[PDB]
Amino acid sequence: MSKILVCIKQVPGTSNVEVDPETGVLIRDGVESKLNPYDLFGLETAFRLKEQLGGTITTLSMGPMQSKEVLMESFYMGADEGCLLSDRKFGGADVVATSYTLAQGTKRLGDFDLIICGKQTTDGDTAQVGPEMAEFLGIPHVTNVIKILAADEKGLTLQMNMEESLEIQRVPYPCLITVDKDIYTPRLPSYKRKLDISKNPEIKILTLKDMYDTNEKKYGLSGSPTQVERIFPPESNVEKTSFEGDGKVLAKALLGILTEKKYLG
Amino acid sequence: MNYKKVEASDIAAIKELIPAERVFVGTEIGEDFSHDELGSIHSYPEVLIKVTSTEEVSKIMKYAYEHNIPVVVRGSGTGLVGACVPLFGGIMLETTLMNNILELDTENLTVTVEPGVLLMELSKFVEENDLFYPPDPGEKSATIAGNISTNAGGMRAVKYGVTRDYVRGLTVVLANGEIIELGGKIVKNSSGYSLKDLVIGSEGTLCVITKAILKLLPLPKMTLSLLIPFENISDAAGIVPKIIKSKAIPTAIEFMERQTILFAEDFLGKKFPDSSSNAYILLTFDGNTKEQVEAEYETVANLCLAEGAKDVYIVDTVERKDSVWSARGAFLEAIKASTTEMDECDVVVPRNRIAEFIEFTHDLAKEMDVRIPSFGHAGDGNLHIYVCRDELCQADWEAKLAEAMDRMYAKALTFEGLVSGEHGIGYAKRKYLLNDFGTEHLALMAGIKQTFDPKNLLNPKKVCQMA
Amino acid sequence: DAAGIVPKIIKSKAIPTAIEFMERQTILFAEDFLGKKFPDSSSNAYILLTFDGNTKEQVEAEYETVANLCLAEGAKDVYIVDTVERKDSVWSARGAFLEAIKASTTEMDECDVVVPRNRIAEFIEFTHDLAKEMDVRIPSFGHAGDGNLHIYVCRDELCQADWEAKLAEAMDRMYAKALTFEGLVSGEHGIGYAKRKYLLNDFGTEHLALMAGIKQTFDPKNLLNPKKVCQMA
Amino acid sequence: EKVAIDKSLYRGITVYVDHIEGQIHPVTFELIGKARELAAVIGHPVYALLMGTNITEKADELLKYGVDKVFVYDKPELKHFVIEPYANVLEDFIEKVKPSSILVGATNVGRSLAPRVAARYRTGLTADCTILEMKENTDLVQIRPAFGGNIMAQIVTENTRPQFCTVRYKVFTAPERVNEPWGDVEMMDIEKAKLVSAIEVMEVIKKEKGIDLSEAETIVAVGRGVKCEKDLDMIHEFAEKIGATVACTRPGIEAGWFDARLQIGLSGRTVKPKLIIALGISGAVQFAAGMQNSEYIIAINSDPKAPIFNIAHCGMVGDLYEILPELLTMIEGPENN
Ligand SMILES: Cc1cc2nc3c(=O)[nH]c(=O)nc-3n(C[C@H](O)[C@H](O)[C@H](O)COP(=O)(O)OP(=O)(O)OC[C@H]3O[C@@H](n4cnc5c(N)ncnc54)[C@H](O)[C@@H]3O)c2cc1C
Ligand SMILES: Cc1cc2nc3c(=O)[nH]c(=O)nc-3n(C[C@H](O)[C@H](O)[C@H](O)COP(=O)(O)OP(=O)(O)OC[C@H]3O[C@@H](n4cnc5c(N)ncnc54)[C@H](O)[C@@H]3O)c2cc1C
Ligand SMILES: Cc1cc2nc3c(=O)[nH]c(=O)nc-3n(C[C@H](O)[C@H](O)[C@H](O)COP(=O)(O)OP(=O)(O)OC[C@H]3O[C@@H](n4cnc5c(N)ncnc54)[C@H](O)[C@@H]3O)c2cc1C
Ligand SMILES: [Fe+3]
Repeated sequence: MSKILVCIKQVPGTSNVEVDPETGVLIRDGVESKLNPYDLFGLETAFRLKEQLGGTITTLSMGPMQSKEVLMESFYMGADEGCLLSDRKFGGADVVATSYTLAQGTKRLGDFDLIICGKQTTDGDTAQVGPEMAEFLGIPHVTNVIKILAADEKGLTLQMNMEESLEIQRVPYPCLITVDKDIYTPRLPSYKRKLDISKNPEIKILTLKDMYDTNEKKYGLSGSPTQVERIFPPESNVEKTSFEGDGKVLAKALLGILTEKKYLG
Repeated sequence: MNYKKVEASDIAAIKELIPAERVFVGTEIGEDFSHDELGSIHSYPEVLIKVTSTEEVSKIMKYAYEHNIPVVVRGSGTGLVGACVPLFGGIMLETTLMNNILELDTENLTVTVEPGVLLMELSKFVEENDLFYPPDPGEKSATIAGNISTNAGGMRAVKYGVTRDYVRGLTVVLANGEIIELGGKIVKNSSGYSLKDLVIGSEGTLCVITKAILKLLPLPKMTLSLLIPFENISDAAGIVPKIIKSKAIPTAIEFMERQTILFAEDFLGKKFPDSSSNAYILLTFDGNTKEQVEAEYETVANLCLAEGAKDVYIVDTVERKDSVWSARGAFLEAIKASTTEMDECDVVVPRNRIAEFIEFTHDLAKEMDVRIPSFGHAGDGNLHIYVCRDELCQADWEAKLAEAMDRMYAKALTFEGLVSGEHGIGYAKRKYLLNDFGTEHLALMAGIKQTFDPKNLLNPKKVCQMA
Repeated sequence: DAAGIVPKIIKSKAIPTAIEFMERQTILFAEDFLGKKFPDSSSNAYILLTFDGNTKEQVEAEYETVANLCLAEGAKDVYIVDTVERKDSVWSARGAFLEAIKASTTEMDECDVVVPRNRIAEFIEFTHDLAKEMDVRIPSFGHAGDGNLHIYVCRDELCQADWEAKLAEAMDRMYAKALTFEGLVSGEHGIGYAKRKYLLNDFGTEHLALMAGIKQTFDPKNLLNPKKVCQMA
Repeated sequence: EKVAIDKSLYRGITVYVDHIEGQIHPVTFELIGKARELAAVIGHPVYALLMGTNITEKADELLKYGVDKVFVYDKPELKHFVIEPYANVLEDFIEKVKPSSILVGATNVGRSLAPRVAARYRTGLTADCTILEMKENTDLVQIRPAFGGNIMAQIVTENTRPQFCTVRYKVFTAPERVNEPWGDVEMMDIEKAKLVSAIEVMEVIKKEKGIDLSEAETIVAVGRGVKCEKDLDMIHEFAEKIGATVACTRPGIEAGWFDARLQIGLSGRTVKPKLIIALGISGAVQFAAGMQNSEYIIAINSDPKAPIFNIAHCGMVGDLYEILPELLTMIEGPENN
């Protein structure tokens, strides 16, 4: 409603990734980086709410100065203004330090009625920056939203899914939401909006000097409780096994395989 | 005429030439070999032979020429006009066991393939070697020699052309068993009559292709698509001469109206990214660097916005490309899921007459109360048009299908177009070829089949035969 | 070395408009005919490319790709031919190869065999061994991008009985060698009346019976241009 | 340099019990057998946290798996999962008991509740881990897939306690039930100001829609080997034993037995499930092009020369009409004797 924040991230353009056995760093093929497809559902969810409520949409990103391209890309889809969080002291962060500097950049940008994070990224896959960010803001949060039933000017009626149920909740403003895959079809970036000025917005960059808590122990690698020790390809093996001898000689072998894979059938 | 039925003495003489595990007789034929994707005609062959070599084909054609038995060659059974159906039920040669890619010449940029290499496994093989086979028919499980015999073309024909432009050489077997090499690994050819260009498009009525040499291109790295909404199909088809004359040639130019897109949304379950418009133009640019692809689409996008396009949408991401091209790729299956049965028309018109023919099928659909969805390629004039049965009874459907097909093939005759641009004539479109071309034009075609096949054994009553 | 760079040029995705090979002995004919020297003839073989485009930066990305590729694969130099006067200094030499060969001989007879592109250099070196053995002059050029070779046998000062014996032997051995190389008789000029015997040597009698039966379909009374191409081969 | 913590203060490994109004998710029992394995390396006890409204009689079910203490919060505001009463209780539980590690499931409740409390303590949390290794200096070593499963990552949390980790379902096995249960339940309490929430739940509706084929990770596919349409009732009861979506080949569409959105192949859906069971399907190139990237392919076919066995990870040669009803009697056998 009115003020809406969308947290978007720049990811590798493809996830087909392998590591060199003794570099320790990712063998990324190139750098044709993109906005992640899970945040396109978060941008599209904001666009349907802006067409119903008439407010504004702010995009927020944390990364290097190369991450200004996905802020311009969200502008071509229809975002009103953007904000980068580029600083050298913010790098090397885990989820706890990323969701802290995203919540510190939110308080600097003023109040928002709704923060829309995506389900997950495509490089980290942790799916937990969103719930950690709403803890630092102190706002309620609902994850895995597949449907917005009502879009009242004070709050939302949401459909949060589980593995086997559909919870229907009435959450008021201000709040964070985490939409998941295929809530809507995301609109494409318009070339007609690209030819406006370059785009009207002019991304506002923030550093550690601009935050209300300007102390680098809580940001970057210093505020990260976790760290990677090693990264390695997953060991997978294809075994072709045949089974002959009819009757329940095959049916015990099929039930022996379905119980070993915990299907219990 | 004069066709000898296959008897048990012919089974024994065939099983001396071919191993008996590749000969199928009677109840071990299978229902899949009695038809193709046309579905109207059904006819079993008496013998099904899965050949493996050129010399095995020539020994069968020597036997059938001596004993007066008709022969129908079959690939994957994919063609839509009844061309591989054995109406007289003789020998059926089946080539999907010859799926070997024989040679990849990286110096001449050619590939030598056997008949029965699928299009999905040839294009996978050459793209692992940074090469490119440009013709892309919509079904990738088709035999390469089936693409040569039907002159199969597709989406990339506006920039690259069809299968005819990439056949360098052929090894064919005539009806009497003679093995003929037609082209080669050369590039220029001016030595005699182009017999190779007669085999391309002949649909197995002249000879049996037993080897093919295909011209390859270097593979482009980058690929970007553009989605351009328009007010109607007349504005969408009219931008295509301006796009090509701006020297930024797209790889694919596809028009899609809103009614066809609503079928693909119901079939896939996902909405189209923007369907606030009635007609669309879906472009594709390719190249080797990101900057020269960006110079190509920005030329057309700055152009298209100046002649009444509502917007230009950039489709630059593998997720965005799959959101737009799986809707276009499922146009045929969405039309099939919405009806009881349908029939297919694939007229090609002049490119300035695309919009008048699409608007004609809208007036024809309202007049006859049938559903006629349509799409096609706006860069070459080929229109894929479907008459849907919906809920008509069998007597009313056969009268409404015959009237809707006759008026669409007569209108494409008035527009100076042809009967088929992709799929061929076969068995289904024979009378429309006799309406378009005269009797003197088809007497030249029938006299050429009498030269290659004087006993009329290689695929009887197809294309020109009894039009 | 000149014919071998052509697969590496095309596979670098910068497709030239024209790929011409010219040796030094053919260039020396055009220098005497035009009265002007070639801009650089310190080498024995040359590859003459041409790129086209719509902007200067698009052509510049095309030719710098191939020029970096040629210099890394054993080329002595790469010369840029960019202005109108420079193009007319190089392409008027190539455009006058046919007239310079005719001006240097009494009469000639020609050959336009197409071979596979990887067999261009073996056929050009074969005509040098054939010219040295038969003591005739065989100048040659052609298009290095498709395999068509324009080959000329000159009579020079031979007497009339010795010329028809040497022309028949030089033409028979060149059309038989292009048969061994899996090429054809003609790639440009056609068969006509002159090359009918070599078409019957390349293609079989069953191949020419299909051609003769097609002419019997279009022309049953045999009135349209008889005894040409697939007739009396 | 860095200030150090004393890890002797934080001991015990807590399994957060996941449930929906009493009925416990099976990911809880798999974590108890993993916690009893990990805490035996260090000598710590194994705890269980319980949150709900009427579930205090479900506590000794946790005691029958070897859990040392079952802390039960049984307030009436904990009926449906709202985050603020659930995160305030889990923060209150850490302030009293001080565990060393907390293992929760990878369910949508556990992927939502665990980051809210890990950010409140500014402690580490790893997502959907597959391998858990305990060090004897009380450091959990969490191995997790990343980049969509294209690489694995080794994560450690050396300073902050309690270290959180979410564990993927059906990776670890549930232990055997103990014959005598030891340990106790501990009824806990919290003030009612911590249990208020801005979010209020309207209703919890069961999912009553059939999943599309491209979203399914288990699929039973039938072919021309199934003769009549009434034999699908034997197959439809088999696919719900393992939760599979029933799909078919193109002969199944031409007979009208299935919707056209249930066809696998080039003319249908391209699928990548975790498990596909092909029943009477010869592996033709139009069908196999839509399912060859499955992670596990079981094929049941009478002809041993079928092309499905060139790609099947488990190739069973035999008739399906005698295997599957006899296997369905083997479904009731070990389960209900
Ligand atoms: C291989 C690997 C493994 C890792 N494992 C862990 C781990 O186990 N635990 C841990 O705490 N950290 C881990 N990290 C660190 C962390 O996940 C990332 O380095 C980084 O913080 C991005 O967060 P994310 O991908 O987890 O975001 P996610 O939680 O996966 O994404 C959720 C949403 O948050 C928003 N968002 C996320 N990152 C940003 C950003 N930078 N700017 C703006 N919006 C954003 C987006 O809307 C996104 O859709 C790992 C990193 C790597 C490379
Ligand atoms: C869903 C769908 C989409 C399609 N999309 C397109 C498309 O976009 N463009 C298009 O052009 N076509 C399309 N087609 C049809 C196209 O003609 C066929 O896909 C293909 O060309 C036929 O190849 P086949 O191997 O399937 O041939 P078959 O049908 O088996 O054979 C077709 C003809 O070729 C002959 N033949 C086959 N092999 C030989 C041989 N070795 N020697 C001589 N004759 C031979 C047969 O006798 C018959 O005359 C489509 C078909 C389908 C079902
Ligand atoms: C253009 C085109 C596109 C196509 N696209 C698709 C597509 O997208 N998807 C698709 O599925 N098909 C498609 N097809 C059809 C494809 O050819 C089929 O895969 C094939 O023809 C039939 O598949 P099937 O294995 O179910 O039938 P069959 O091959 O006839 O099945 C019989 C098999 O089941 C075994 N069997 C029989 N009885 C039993 C029993 N009691 N117990 C165990 N095993 C038994 C037999 O041994 C044999 O292996 C397409 C066809 C064409 C021409
Ligand atoms: Fe087409």
